[PDB]
Amino acid sequence: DNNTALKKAGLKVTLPRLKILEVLQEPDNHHVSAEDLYKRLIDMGEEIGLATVYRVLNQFDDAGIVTRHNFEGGKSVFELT
Amino acid sequence: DNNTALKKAGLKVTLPRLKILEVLQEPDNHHVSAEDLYKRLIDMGEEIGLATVYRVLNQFDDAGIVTRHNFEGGKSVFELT
Ligand SMILES: [Cl-]
Ligand SMILES: [Cl-]
Ligand SMILES: [Cl-]
Ligand SMILES: [Cl-]
Ligand SMILES: [Cl-]
Ligand SMILES: [Cl-]
Ligand SMILES: [Cl-]
Ligand SMILES: [Cl-]
Ligand SMILES: [Cl-]
Ligand SMILES: [Cl-]
Ligand SMILES: [Cl-]
Ligand SMILES: [Cl-]
Repeated sequence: DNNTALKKAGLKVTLPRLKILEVLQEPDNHHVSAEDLYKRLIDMGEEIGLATVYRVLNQFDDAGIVTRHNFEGGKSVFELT
Repeated sequence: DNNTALKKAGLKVTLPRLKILEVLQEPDNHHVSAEDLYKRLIDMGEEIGLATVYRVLNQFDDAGIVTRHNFEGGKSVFELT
């Protein structure tokens, strides 16, 4: 229940937050960059922009919903905590 | 005093942390991306890697030392809070 997950993390339920959570819950996207998560959203037929993806992920990090990893070469990925 | 800011923020004082705070305090770098901050450090003769810059900035975000902004196109800029 991602509605409950968002409430439990102190965030208003919105479509981008729900759809971003959904992608993070796909096996192939267990770890995902903001750019790849955006591409998956495009593939799904969503119209959620890349800045929104970044904003949501960074809010999720603050809320303790996701973990950020920073790799060599400035490449970054997110996963659910 | 940058040492105090770091200590009160709960972070060990290290040379990269101090150098990163110093770039953020330069008028021209009031707002800067990790990449641009890294470029400036290179210009200063520093040997701080890009992944370290990202890691330090994200720690600074969590400590409430910097504010993060996400612009159109996925551009991710920092400034001191
Ligand atoms: Cl898999
Ligand atoms: Cl697959
Ligand atoms: Cl696989
Ligand atoms: Cl998973
Ligand atoms: Cl894992
Ligand atoms: Cl990391
Ligand atoms: Cl690197
Ligand atoms: Cl893990
Ligand atoms: Cl100048
Ligand atoms: Cl100038
Ligand atoms: Cl300034
Ligand atoms: Cl590095």
